[PDB]
Amino acid sequence: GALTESQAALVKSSWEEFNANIPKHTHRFFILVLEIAPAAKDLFSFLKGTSEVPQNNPELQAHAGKVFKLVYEAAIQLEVTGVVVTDATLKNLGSVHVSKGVADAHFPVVKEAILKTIKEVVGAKWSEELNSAWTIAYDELAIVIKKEMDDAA
Ligand code: HEM
Ligand SMILES: [F-]
Repeated sequence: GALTESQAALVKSSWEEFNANIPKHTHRFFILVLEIAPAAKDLFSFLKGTSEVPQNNPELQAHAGKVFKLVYEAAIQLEVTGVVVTDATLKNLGSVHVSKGVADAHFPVVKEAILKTIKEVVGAKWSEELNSAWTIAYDELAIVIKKEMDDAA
């Protein structure tokens, strides 16, 4: 699809709609994770020892917001520039995933949980042209993190 001026306009618009409700969209995002894969729960310090996903845990919210911001920035950078740029942050990201016991096969888990989360966030505006656009941007960003984990291990 590329990333036409018209596709980019569509991701920006849909991310703005996401940030508009962090405690919701972030606790949703963790449940769609634990639905696609239950075991994933022992990984998270703030989920260990718990039974249910905490709803007002700042550690949890801060964590999940950073996740989506990073996917959106990726999409604009693709329409302007044509690419996703790897910086210090993405590199330290890769380290911390490895410490915590995260692998590649975990990533379609978190993608589906993010497409499903954005299809839920935009509702009737949803178009092929938009699904195509977030898919392009996540795939493009995951390519870059997975790269950095492999490197931290
Ligand atoms: C493009 C996709 C992804 C992005 C942008 C991303 C981003 C991040 C960030 C920014 C942090 C640190 C947050 C903090 O310091 O507060 C983090 C931590 C973590 N991530 Fe990810 N992530 C991605 C995919 C995944 C996947 C597939 C998994 C596996 C289930 C995962 C598991 C974790 C865990 C266990 C931690 C440590 C949390 C701790 O115990 O406190 N991430 N991730
Ligand atoms: F994460």
